[PDB]
Amino acid sequence: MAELACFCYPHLENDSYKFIPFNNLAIKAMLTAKVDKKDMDKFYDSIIYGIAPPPQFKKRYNTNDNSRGMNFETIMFTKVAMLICEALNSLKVTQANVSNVLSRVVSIRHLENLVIRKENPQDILFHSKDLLLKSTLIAIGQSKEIETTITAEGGEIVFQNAAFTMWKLTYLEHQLMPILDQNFIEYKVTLNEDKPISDVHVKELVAELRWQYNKFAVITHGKGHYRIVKYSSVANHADRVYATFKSNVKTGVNNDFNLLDQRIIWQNWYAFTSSMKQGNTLDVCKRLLFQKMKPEKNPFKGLSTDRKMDEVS
Amino acid sequence: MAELACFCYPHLENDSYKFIPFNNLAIKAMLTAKVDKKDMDKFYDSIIYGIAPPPQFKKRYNTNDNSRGMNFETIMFTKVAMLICEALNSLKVTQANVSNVLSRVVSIRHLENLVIRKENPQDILFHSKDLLLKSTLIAIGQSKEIETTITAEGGEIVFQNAAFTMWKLTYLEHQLMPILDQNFIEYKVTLNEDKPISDVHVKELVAELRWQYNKFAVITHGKGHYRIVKYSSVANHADRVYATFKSNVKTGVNNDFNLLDQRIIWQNWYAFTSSMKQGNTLDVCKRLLFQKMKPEKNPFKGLSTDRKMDEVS
Amino acid sequence: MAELACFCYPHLENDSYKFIPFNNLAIKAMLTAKVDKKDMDKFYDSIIYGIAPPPQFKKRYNTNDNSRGMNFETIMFTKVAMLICEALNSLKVTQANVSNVLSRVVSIRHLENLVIRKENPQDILFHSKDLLLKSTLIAIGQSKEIETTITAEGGEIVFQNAAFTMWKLTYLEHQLMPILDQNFIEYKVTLNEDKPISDVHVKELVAELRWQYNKFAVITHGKGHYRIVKYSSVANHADRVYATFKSNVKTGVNNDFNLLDQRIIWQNWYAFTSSMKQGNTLDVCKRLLFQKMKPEKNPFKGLSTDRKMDEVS
Amino acid sequence: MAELACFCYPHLENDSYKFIPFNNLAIKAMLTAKVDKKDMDKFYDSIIYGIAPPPQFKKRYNTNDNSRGMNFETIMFTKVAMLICEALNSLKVTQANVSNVLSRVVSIRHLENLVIRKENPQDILFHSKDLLLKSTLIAIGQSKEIETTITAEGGEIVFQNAAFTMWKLTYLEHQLMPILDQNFIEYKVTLNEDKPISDVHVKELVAELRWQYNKFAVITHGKGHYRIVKYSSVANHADRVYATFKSNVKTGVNNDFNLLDQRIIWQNWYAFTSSMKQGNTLDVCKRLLFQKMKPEKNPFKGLSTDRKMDEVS
Amino acid sequence: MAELACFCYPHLENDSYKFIPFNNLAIKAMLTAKVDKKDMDKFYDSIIYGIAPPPQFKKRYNTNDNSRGMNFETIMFTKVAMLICEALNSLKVTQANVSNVLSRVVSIRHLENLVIRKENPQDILFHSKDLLLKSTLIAIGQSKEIETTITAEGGEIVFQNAAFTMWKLTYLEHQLMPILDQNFIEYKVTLNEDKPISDVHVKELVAELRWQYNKFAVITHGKGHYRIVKYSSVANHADRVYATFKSNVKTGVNNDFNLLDQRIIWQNWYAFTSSMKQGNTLDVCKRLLFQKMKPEKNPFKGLSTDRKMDEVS
Amino acid sequence: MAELACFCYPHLENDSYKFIPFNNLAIKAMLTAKVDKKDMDKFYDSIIYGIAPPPQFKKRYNTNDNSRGMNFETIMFTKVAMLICEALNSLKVTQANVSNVLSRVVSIRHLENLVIRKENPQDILFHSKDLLLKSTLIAIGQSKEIETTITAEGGEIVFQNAAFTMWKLTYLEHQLMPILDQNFIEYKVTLNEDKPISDVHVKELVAELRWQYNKFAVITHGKGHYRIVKYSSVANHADRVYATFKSNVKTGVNNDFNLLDQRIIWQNWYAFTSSMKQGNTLDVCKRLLFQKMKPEKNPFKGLSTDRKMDEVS
Repeated sequence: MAELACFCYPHLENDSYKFIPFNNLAIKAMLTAKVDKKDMDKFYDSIIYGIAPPPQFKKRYNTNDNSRGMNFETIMFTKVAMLICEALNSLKVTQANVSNVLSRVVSIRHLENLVIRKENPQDILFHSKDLLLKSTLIAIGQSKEIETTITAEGGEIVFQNAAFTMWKLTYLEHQLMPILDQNFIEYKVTLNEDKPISDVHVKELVAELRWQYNKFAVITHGKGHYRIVKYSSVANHADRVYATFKSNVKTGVNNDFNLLDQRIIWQNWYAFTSSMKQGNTLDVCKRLLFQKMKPEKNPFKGLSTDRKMDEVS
Repeated sequence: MAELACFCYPHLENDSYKFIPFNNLAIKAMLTAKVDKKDMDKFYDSIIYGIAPPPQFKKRYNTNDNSRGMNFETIMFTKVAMLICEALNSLKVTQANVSNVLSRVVSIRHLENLVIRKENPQDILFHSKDLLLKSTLIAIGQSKEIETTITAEGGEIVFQNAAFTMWKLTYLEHQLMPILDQNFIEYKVTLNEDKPISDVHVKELVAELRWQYNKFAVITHGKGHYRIVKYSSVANHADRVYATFKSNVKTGVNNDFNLLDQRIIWQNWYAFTSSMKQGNTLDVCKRLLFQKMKPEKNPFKGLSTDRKMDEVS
Repeated sequence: MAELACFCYPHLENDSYKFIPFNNLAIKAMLTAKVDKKDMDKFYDSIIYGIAPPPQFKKRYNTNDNSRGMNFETIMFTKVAMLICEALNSLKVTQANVSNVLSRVVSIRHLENLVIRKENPQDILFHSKDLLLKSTLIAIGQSKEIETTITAEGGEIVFQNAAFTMWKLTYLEHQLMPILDQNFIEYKVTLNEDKPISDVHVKELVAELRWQYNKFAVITHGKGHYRIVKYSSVANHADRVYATFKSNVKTGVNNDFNLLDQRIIWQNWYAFTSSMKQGNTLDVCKRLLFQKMKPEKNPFKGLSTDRKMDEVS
Repeated sequence: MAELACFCYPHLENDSYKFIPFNNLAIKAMLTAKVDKKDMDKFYDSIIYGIAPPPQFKKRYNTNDNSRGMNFETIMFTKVAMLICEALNSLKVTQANVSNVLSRVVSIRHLENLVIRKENPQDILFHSKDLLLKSTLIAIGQSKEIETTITAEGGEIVFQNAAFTMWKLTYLEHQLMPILDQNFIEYKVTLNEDKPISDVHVKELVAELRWQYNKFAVITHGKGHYRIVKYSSVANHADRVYATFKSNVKTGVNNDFNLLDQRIIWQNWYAFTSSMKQGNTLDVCKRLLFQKMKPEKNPFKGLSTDRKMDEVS
Repeated sequence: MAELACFCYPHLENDSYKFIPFNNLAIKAMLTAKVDKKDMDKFYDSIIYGIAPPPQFKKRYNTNDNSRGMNFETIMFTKVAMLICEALNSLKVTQANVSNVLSRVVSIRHLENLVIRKENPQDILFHSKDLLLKSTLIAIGQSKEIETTITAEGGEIVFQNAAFTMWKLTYLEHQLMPILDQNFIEYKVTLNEDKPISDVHVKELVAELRWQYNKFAVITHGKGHYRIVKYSSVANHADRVYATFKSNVKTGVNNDFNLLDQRIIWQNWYAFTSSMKQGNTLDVCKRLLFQKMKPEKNPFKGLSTDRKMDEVS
Repeated sequence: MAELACFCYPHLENDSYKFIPFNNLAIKAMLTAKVDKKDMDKFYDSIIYGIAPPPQFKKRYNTNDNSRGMNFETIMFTKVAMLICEALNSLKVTQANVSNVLSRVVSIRHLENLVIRKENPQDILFHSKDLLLKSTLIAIGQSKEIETTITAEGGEIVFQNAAFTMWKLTYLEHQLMPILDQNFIEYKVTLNEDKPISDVHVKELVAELRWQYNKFAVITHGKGHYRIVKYSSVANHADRVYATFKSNVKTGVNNDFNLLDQRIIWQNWYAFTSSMKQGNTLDVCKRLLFQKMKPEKNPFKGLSTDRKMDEVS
């Protein structure tokens, strides 16, 4: 969850910027360097191991006194760095742009998962370079396309339907930047196709979530996919999503928010999400998250009893 | 889940029957003995290791070709055997009785759990011999008293209320006769007191079951406690409980069946249980288990939303 | 012991059906899919890992709740799948046929053993692709040829003669679909050549079986080889073989049954086998298995004493 | 299989010989001592660890260059030594006797097995000191009584009948003096009572040996028990038993030889044994072991088929 | 220490005999084959693993009941077999010869050691194919040349001089056919050149043997090298060497015996060796081994004191 | 090899000095204390763990920067300290004496060995408190008696005779203060009795040393026992022994030097030892150690050949 400039540096060679991966030992030398305030934002030169990241990004790397960062000495760091370089290098980047592109903060977990997909012979990304790139560009925030099943970050499939695919996010097992809270459990449901979805398929997906995931809120962060988070967490996803919309106060931050099927999404989340998409203060939105309601609680009232009955037999 | 005569043999000494534990090596010799059909029901004499169980009970002991029995060579076997002997010996048994008493088929798991309770200094049974005996006599089917929290078989407490105590049955981890199916999960809820229970406490217990155990049926086997079994199993608990009632065709089998709070017990189970307690064929009862219904589904309609809401905050 | 459609799917490419192996992850996604009754018999499309087997074949794959199936996540699964594909692909299959061919239920153990033979440099199948194919086609039930030593499924050789080869079936050690009963012991004797066999060689083979395998029945399942099963099992081999003959009630099921040398085969089995090959009910046949007899017990009366005498010296 | 003087030394104290165990370190010092030919037969005095065995018995103790002896540094050595001392000390021995008693060569294995019986709470010898002594005195050759089940050396019971008990000799697992040949397998059948034995019981025992031990000769060494040795060994048991009878050329060697039930014992062994008990040269006896015969091969002709038939069902 | 026909079989192909290595599995099948006395001397045909050695050579292969043979299932067996094949194949062998050549009994240890030399990049044999062959042909007894340092079997160098090289034979650590006696210790001294050796160099070598190997006899088996065996063994080397000379009773057994420097060789061994080389009975020779003498005990009387003195300083 | 005041401190209680063991933690606190030059020779007071040794003895305890000392945190330290206290406490010590007694430098190895003897039930010291004390007082230098077999420091017996006992000093394996040089090998020969020794016994002992220990010098340090040190070490034993005699320049240092049997002791050592015992400078003595000689080299000329001959047979 760091800046792209934490994995590579721009090198205007052969008439265009080609991004290059950092050596961890170079990062390690940087971490011990005495730097002037005037250069904290510049790429560092260890002499022995090549260029290192801007000293200001110190907090992004785990050290003897920092567990809030990433494990840049792992093999995964190199992999993810290369994964990023391969993507940014296909985007003939221009001078005035390199800066912004690299300051783009992205999800390292999302990147580690794609590396896990592409290195596996069974996964489609292993064979399609084109697919791997669309997927990476989406994750690097350098693409208009929305993430779907085919280009999903990955994880374990625990439910698949003609219209959806549910993945279990394996964050606890990550090498680069793992979730440290062992109580962590999160899933996401991606659309297999953006075309219309029958009520039949929605119903199936709503049933699986009601029976196998009763203790999980069904929300979304605006992109085109559902996020299955436990209720003890929604409040924070709220703060987070709102703060991102809040950053709309920056032209170019064109933020189309897609509040998915109102029959799938959790009632309160639909509320909170719409008040926000309308222009209300965090407090107005937030309150709707806690105000108990009643309606829209029976979109497909009866799904629960059915699955249960099927089990009985 | 074998006969009491599988752990000990009667010895009319010092003017009364005192029960004695078997040595596993004696059982082992028995298992290799060539016996006459006329003696399959008699206690066996190895010469080296004392008396062994009746050769007819061969199927009750695991061997190179039997995993349906118990692990009599474990330490737990001796413990459970002693636990039984200590109980039967406090019941000055008479001749005409020894036979019946020992043929009483009992739950070995229930017995292993009590051994686990009594050997632990923190558990009340460790200190009260009287309590340990009431508990054992209940489990040995030689007592009128109903099992309650204080005298429960044991397990892990995953919920306790002013009126109830929910235990997780640790059968997978048993030494003597473990459940072999790794998919096994079962809990039971015992009453802390037999006195009246407020709607407040029932409501709490119904809420915990609806949120933390949504995929479990809330039934009972007639005694005074609830059994939290997963729906994919109720059908068999049905066959089982009915066959036991079926054995009512044997005077002395006075079978008072207690179908606990209708607001707690699963709807269908209340149905199935009552048709049986009324005198209907298995088929009549059974059918009610699968016939979807509607009412009595809202005893405390709203519990679910509440817990969820509490989580959100 | 599953259908061929459990390891691969047909792909009519480059003007003919070429069979392709499944990825286990694709099988894994299938296992979580919600499918319509109308498609249970169709090949499944995970999106990430290619085509998966027909959802109806769910029971064929071990899962958290199934030990009756196979271990498709093992390396052996891929090997066996490839082994099958290599064979079916040499059989330019036509449309109307692909269906039937793939529904052919076969012995996975037989296939795992051939993989074990072909991967070993010392074994002839390692060097002869032609031999490996004859062997595989025999095992896949897509060949008229009978299995002989040269094309045997494999195992450990515990006796070899000018005319026969006895193998110990290593089923307990299999990776894909192992026999779970640790009491399992089975051997098979294959003919090194189909030409005539002298009384000298038969006698040797009958002696070895009488001395080293006294507790084993010498039977056959109709193909051209002997099966050394322990007597506590013949009854089931009976049910099995008969049910297969029973399936003769399906033209095309041309079932020539070869009841091998009457001096080698177990007396009762010769009986039971002939009554069946004559057209009698299971019960008529079956009874002959238990009816003690006398004659044909001295084909080479004296073999026993000889071996014993040789040992004494 | 060494002299009793290899485990203890006589100490005429408190007006009678009381035998004392050796310390292994004392034995170890002895093994390095330079001794005069005149003292090779005398008890050795290390100074640090007490009395050691007569230097002539050097070959009886394993060393860096001897695996033909015993492992006197094991705990079992002390145990067996004590076991012997406890027995010899109950036999108020007189001067002229100590010498002979200690020169008595005995079976160490037989002694290690009794230690294994007496140390086990389940075994009768653990509780009866009287029984343990009868057993030990029998094994030490200082008793007229014959060894029976109750006083058997021990082992694993693999068959028990109203009249017999079959034990598997665990020699490979011994600590003191183990059989080194991993191909070793031997059993012995002891009589539970010396009273008459019905044909019913003999028949059962003969059936078990014919089915479960077809590759074993049923012989005896003259005492009152059967020895189940594999045929590849009888020849040596022959040499051995004969050489012992040969030592009859020493008054006091009163050797009553009991050639057990002629229907149980192996035909040839009955022959060989009787020729010897008659006064013939080894060669005359020996020859009968290899001369194939016919009769007395059907004592209970039919036992074999029966067991087999029982298996089939 | 088996026949060459224990590692390979002749194959007259491409107009000349080319020797081929056995597969261990083929040897394993052979070991279970029932063969006619008429074929015990013929090459065996397993069907699955190629040709196997002549069944008469059964005793040469370790099995569950033979530790006197070799470990043919090891990797070393294949290596040694190849090592032999590479050598015999450079010797365009003729029909009438193949038989004799293969019946040549050779030292497996000697062969395993050469494999150890040739596989090591530091050793000269690794680089010179010519050298490796001279060495192998010497060891296979198909060469007139005498073994010297350059072509030595190998081992650890524990002393090297301008004229000699002393090796420690690592037999205990061998994979194919290790010495089983853990008390085993043997060395050999090879000549670096066959040219004359000054008294200076002989003296050095005699000093090293007197100080560092005082407990070892300095003998020779007739070839051109010394063997440092402990005195507790000379007696057997005597029997052995004599029996070999004894086999002189077979023209073609041209046995030139080289009894090396009389100042180096042990006095008695020089005696025993010369009586033999003269034509005396074993008994005449043998006696000289035990008859204490005096002279020739001071070839370089004083060597001992010198080394000692050098140590003191 | 430290001062006695390194293991205990004097406590004049109950009217006499009773010595008490140090706690290692107290020693550890001492090692960190800042002490005045005026108190380096005084007993230290940690407050938490009792009295500690005089800070001047710092070098005697191993630390992160000292491997020249002992391992006072081991269990052996406490044992040895107690062993010393038990001995000094039986010596009702007076004021003016405590000081000198405790400053007595002694061999820690010698003490660790006695602990090893007394803790072993097989060793005589385990049973005789009187013997253990004589032994300890000898080792503590607070006794006139000479060390003999019965009171030897201990080790492994590798040779015992009617007159002597040879021990292998196990210094490498010590816990408290081990010899760090892995090349270390030393033995000592103690007299079993101080009475006269026949030429027979001396001869045996001289033979064993000449054959089994040819590379060892046979010397002595003045006490009544031989020390078998390798020649590469005598030079230092020389420096050492002389420096001790040198300390004769201190009345009370009554140093009777016993230069044992001149036929046993090494020639040069007898020389060097006598020149010293005569009053010559180190240089005069020393030179005799290197001057090669001739006579007295044949005390029992012929021993060597004999042992060798015995081996040959």
